[PDB]
Amino acid sequence: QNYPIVQ
Amino acid sequence: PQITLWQRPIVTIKIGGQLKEALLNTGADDTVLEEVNLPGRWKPKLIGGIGGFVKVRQYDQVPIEICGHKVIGTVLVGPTPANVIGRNLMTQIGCTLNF
Amino acid sequence: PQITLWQRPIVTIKIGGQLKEALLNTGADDTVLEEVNLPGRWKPKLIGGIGGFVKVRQYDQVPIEICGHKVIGTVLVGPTPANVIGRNLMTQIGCTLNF
Repeated sequence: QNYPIVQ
Repeated sequence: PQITLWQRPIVTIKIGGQLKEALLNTGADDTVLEEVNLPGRWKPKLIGGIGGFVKVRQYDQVPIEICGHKVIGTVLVGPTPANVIGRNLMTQIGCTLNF
Repeated sequence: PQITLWQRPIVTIKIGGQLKEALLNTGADDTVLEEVNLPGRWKPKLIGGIGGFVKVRQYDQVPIEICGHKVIGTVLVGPTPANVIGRNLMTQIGCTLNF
């Protein structure tokens, strides 16, 4: 899997 | 510790009286964990944003132990495909990227 | 360098004769970059898996420079919300998590 993240 | 990245950087954490595992994720701004029951106040927060938003419960100033390091930070609680330690808590434990 | 995590760990990269920026992302297995035109062979690859899959072009053994370190690794090319350097290339540059 591949996992950047911003709300 | 010094953690190489040949495998996923999964570590043990202690949160809300439970032992869990979570991924040290430098691509994530925030920490998101599922099936933890935290005491004390929370507010809803919308996260993600692709395909819609996901609503989680935001708990501030949560004591958490991450790979032996007892720190405090915001923890978002809700459904997540993988438990994630985000930058917000990696800063607390003094975690850096080094090369 | 030693990179603290108070901000997003965005670094300069050189790929396909272009200068770009990408996020050092320990939560990502693979490296995904948008708007690069790589020479040589590729095959389609399905990635993600939430809401459906996204199809990208997989190029193997691509020379890439990441924050001054000239390495080789697989680069997936396709639209991505942010350019991402995954573990596959962080291992190549000798990048570790340290605390």
